[PDB]
Amino acid sequence: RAPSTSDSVRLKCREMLAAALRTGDDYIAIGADEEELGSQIEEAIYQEIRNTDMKYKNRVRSRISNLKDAKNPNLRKNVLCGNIPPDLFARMTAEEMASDELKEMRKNLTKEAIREHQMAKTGGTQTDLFTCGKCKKKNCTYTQVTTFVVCNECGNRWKFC
Amino acid sequence: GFVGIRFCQECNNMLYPKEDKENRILLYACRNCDYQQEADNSCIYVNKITHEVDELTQIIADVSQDPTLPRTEDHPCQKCGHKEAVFFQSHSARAEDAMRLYYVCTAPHCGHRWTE
Amino acid sequence: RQLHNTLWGMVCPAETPEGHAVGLVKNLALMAYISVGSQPSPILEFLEEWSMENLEEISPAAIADATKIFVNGCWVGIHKDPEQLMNTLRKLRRQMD
Amino acid sequence: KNVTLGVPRLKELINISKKPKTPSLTVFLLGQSARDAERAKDILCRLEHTTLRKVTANTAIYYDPNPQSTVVAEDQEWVNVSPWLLRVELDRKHMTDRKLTMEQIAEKINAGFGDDLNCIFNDDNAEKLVLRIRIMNDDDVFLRCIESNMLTDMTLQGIEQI
Amino acid sequence: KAKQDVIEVIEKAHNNELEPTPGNTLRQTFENQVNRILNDARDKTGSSAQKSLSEYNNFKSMVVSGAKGSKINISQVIAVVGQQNVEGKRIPFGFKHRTLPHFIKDDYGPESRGFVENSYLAGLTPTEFFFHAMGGREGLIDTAVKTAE
Amino acid sequence: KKDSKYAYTGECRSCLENSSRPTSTIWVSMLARIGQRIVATLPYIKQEVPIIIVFRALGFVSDRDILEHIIYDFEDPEMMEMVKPSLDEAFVIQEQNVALNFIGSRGAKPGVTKEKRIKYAKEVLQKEMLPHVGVSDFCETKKAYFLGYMVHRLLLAALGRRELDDRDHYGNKRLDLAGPLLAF
Ligand SMILES: [Zn+2]
Ligand SMILES: [Zn+2]
Repeated sequence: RAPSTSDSVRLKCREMLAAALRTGDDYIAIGADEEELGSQIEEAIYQEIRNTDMKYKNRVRSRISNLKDAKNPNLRKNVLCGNIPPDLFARMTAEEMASDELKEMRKNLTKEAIREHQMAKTGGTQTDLFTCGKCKKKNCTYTQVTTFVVCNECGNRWKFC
Repeated sequence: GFVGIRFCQECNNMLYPKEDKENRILLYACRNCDYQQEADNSCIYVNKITHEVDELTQIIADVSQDPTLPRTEDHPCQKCGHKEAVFFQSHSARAEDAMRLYYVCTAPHCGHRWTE
Repeated sequence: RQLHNTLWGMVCPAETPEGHAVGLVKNLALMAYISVGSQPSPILEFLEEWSMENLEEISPAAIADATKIFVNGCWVGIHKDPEQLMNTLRKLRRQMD
Repeated sequence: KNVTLGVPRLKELINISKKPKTPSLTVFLLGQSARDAERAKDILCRLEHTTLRKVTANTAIYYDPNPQSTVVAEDQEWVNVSPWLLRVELDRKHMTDRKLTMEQIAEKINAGFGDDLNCIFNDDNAEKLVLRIRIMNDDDVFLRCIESNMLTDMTLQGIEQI
Repeated sequence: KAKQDVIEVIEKAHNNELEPTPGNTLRQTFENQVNRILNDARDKTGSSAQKSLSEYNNFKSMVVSGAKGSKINISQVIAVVGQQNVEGKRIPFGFKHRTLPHFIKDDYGPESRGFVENSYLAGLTPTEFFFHAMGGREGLIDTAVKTAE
Repeated sequence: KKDSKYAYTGECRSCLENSSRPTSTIWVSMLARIGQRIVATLPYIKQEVPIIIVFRALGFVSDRDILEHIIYDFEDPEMMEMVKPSLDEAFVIQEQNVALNFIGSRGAKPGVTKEKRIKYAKEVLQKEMLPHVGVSDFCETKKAYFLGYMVHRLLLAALGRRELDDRDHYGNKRLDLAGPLLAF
């Protein structure tokens, strides 16, 4: 049970969180105490911040927006059903609270960006007919133009005329 | 949306914006004249960082009658449904990264353009 | 110094010095010919006769849907039918009149 | 990519210049990031200079008299609660690629210009990554100047030069 | 085969299927792929020409002895000259979006950008002859500036 | 040109016809960086002048007329935003006399008095810049149209809607044979 708070700001934040959780009526369907969940979330937020300063108000506003985001009521339902403990929701980040589709899209974009940041490997005809003298390995790639040799694993560089 | 210049009525000059502190509204004044007019667009300045410009708005129908422009039949027009058509790249500097074509129908009185 | 693409059939792409002046000295192609010069007045009159609004008296709003005619770099007059004007000009030059 | 070897590089090395032609570093990762690209992408992002211009898409200024009026249709101000504001909407693909969050962006934008503005960021669930920059306490051009100078250089995440 | 492959690459680029290779823009990756295809074709042709020589051939004798020449010289003489690059890139568009008046606009094809498909034994088409001239001129300019510096 | 403060430069070598005076050059450039402030380099003027002042000096008080000469269509606000900076820059020049005074003040031989500066400005604006269009008593209209055309081309180049002109394209070159060489 979240301890009661005599702070007007804390009470207002708890009421706002309870109202946000009541959006969608999922509280009735899950039989969850919306007021209790809101109080627990507010207590967790206060403990994390320890002050009802701009950081705490911003965190409360972000949490309320996440809960009332009708584009992903799955998170709200999970919170009302206990899937996300109030401490986890308080400590959860925007990426964590993102809906399933948004999370998948973000992951795909991040992977695409990571791939695009890379550098294209140097081309060549990989072969094991040449022995690298710097590592003793047989894997390497050759380029004809004088036949330049690039070690595969060791990376020995040499040319043959 | 964008914003287009609106000139004065008497002096015919550039009209700057002004926020009416009294009636709390948006007005356009003249530097020289004292002409005022109540604004309607409720926007002042917009910047397009991506510069998403539609090349079709720049293409013109006259390009069709060009003797040094390729022609194909596999992309018939839509409106007139003609067979012959021309195609070319953006032909515009600062092309970010694209060679997407812009087909233009080859027939008088049609001037149709499209992209695939 | 680099041999530009436009020098096709005007300047020999092979003949040139190989010292410090490589690429600067150039030779005309066998078929190359240089215009000696003429006068614009006959062309100005010929264009004036056609339905070519003169630049001095023309609604500015009418420049958009039109074509600007430059002669020797003088923006003079404006036409509303480039496709026919160019054809008439080409035929006239072909006949040499 | 470009290294400019040969006579130009020799000349640069001989003539110690304050600005070479192709300056560059070869940073070697140390931790586990040296193996998996996943934990090196973040390092690269944090070493690469990022600015509003790299994450922004459009920037429209509006003279919205009443904040709750919200001439534009966005249900983010009423929840959160000068007759003008800047709606600096951000790109998603770029922001994801650099892996930033509106929280840090807002903190940085507020701190850099002091407690003179109030950036009402937006939740990371809405499709549009809108923002709202307002000034509280010539004023028209002040927004233009501030937006110009911040867009030109803000250093959201990374160092300069790079 | 090389021509067909470059045509397919151009088709994919035109229809927006060629995804940008990492670290490069779409045009850059398109150019890189085309150059790799042409270089591979030239190498394959040169290898085929080399393997097709006879011990009594004199080019091969001089090259193997290393006195004067190289395998690339033989490949150009017999198999195919190859790409005629300038400033480390393919022939530019001197005219409006095209190399020479003969070719049509937006013709990135191999021969329309410099690819000398013939060989020095079978003569050269005029367009590729001009492009070869441009390559030689670039070489001479580089020689002069190097000697000066 | 990048090795300078101007992002673009609208060069134009004017020469009427083998005239006694040498060819005059008009550079209509734009500052790179407000931003996007257009300038000009008239002959015999050491400093630069904003284009709007020049247009007003040519006898165009109204702003709408200046824009019409410069921009041909008002339906593309994307282009208008590029000229608004330079337009608002010179907001303290409306009458023609003040414009002439401003132009003449930068002259190489600044008239000790106001009338001399005005006369010098008028002469330089009617005989030194763009001679080829016309140097008669009443040719200000065509000169203004040509200047607006140059500005329009510069704006088109800046927007990238039209690639820049190559410097080595022989289409932009002419050959001086024995004739012109001896005539000089
Ligand atoms: Zn007015
Ligand atoms: Zn059609």
